[PDB]
Amino acid sequence: RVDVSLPGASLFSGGLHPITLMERELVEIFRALGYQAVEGPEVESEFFNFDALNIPEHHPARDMWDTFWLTGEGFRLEGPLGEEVEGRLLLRTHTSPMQVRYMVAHTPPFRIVVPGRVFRFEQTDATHEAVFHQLEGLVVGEGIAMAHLKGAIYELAQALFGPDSKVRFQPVYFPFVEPGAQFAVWWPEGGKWLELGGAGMVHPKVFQAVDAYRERLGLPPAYRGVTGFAFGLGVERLAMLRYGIPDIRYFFGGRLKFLEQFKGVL
Amino acid sequence: RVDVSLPGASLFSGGLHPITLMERELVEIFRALGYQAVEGPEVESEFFNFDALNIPEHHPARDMWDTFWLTGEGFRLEGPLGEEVEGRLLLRTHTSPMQVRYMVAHTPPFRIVVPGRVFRFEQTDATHEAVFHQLEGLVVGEGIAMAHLKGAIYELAQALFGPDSKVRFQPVYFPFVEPGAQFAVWWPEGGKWLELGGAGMVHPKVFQAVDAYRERLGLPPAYRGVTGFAFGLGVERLAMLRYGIPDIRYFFGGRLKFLEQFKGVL
Ligand SMILES: N[C@@H](Cc1ccc(Cl)cc1)C(=O)O
Ligand SMILES: N[C@@H](Cc1ccc(Cl)cc1)C(=O)O
Repeated sequence: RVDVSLPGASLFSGGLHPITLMERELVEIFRALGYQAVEGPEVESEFFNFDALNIPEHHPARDMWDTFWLTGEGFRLEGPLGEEVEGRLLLRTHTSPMQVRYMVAHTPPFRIVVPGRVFRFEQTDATHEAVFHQLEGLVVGEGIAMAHLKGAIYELAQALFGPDSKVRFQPVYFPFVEPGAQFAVWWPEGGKWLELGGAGMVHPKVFQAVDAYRERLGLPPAYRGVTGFAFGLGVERLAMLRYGIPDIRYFFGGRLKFLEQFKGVL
Repeated sequence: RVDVSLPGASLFSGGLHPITLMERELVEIFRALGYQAVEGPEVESEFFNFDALNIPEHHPARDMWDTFWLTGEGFRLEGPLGEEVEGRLLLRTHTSPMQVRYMVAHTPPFRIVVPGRVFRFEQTDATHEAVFHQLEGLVVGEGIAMAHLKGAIYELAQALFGPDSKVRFQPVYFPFVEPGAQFAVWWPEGGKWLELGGAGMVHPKVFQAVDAYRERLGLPPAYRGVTGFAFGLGVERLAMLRYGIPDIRYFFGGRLKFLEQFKGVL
């Protein structure tokens, strides 16, 4: 005889962070489309974070990213081909620099998605962080057109919001793409357009930067006769909409009563 | 003071079965190519396992599968659209019947991969089982050609054996495909051609079977103007080659000293 309705050994039950779940789902969505996930370093060179992406200093466009500038020596920032690069250190303001690193280290055609923690000097409120996550996308190859960028996002939406979802593209500006664009997806439930991220056809100058850096490293040009599209989307804003989180500050808050709430989710 | 090199609480450490790992890897390989995994029932109707696939009785081709015939009443075998079908019960001799079930329940274009336990009345030796696993593939859609079947397998190989791998196709016979084929992949390490599975362009009569069954269920024809390819490969033979298992009988042997050996693997 035993009271079988009696509690059992208190073995701990784990869980994954909301961002991990969201990032995972996103990565799966694109894996099904032939994209592979790779990461980049959080501490970057001004060259990779800005210059290589067609974003020079004193440029009005560089104001789109409030940079955290770093200092200190003894630190070894390593480049794409493992080599020891230089440049003013800073915390990457977006995952974009990674599409330059990847391109100098591989050859087209290819599909990549790169998730990552990004940093920006900004005031932390209920829907704004200085430390958040993005998910970049980059598909390069001969004959790649903007019709493909639009199809990718269409697929992203369907996968994220169902058959009654739909995408919308509006021209927007980014120094690393041309044509450039911002896209929104239709959220049937909340019944409204969510501005998800920006995108566009990789910029001529970005390809040139890649090949120039390649030469300097002894590699042969690989992006002379190919085109490609890239995109980037904020993760928290989407995780919040999706998991119904009211305050973006929770993610990095570390509160268990909060985190524990996502054990179930997948 | 504590002897920190002293054993800790003996919390149990789990593990996954070799077939699960192999099946998983296979499913991932194809997910990246846009395939989605679905399953079918182990107990089947002669109609789905044979007739629907262009394999009639007393046919010399039906001898390619030694069937386990079942008996007993009260059992409810459910069809594709959840309805209660009939026919002589048997243990499926391959996963193929599932490509008929899926097709009457959905519309093209699409990509599916269906893993599954199959049964065949055969003598169990070191490299032969009566109970094993297959992985079917079926890609239907307007304009689908044999050039695509060949590309899929090419991708399968690369993903399974590296850049120095290569595929080979030879004409072979199957009542449910035409052209029909058998394919082998080059295994650089062991340096030899491994005959992996059969494939081919879905047979006209299979599409007709699907649409006929659809009508009988009130659904409209969906496979009149589309073509498609399918393939099927034995899982154990591949898991063995891959994990270096000497005896196929181990998988269903249930021996822990055996299973425990795969905890690490992924
Ligand atoms: N990473 C950019 C978003 C982006 C725009 C365009 C492209 Cl093509 C890719 C990403 C940002 O931080 O605003
Ligand atoms: N399922 C078949 C193998 C197969 C052959 C051809 C195709 Cl198209 C698909 C699968 C068998 O059990 O032998």
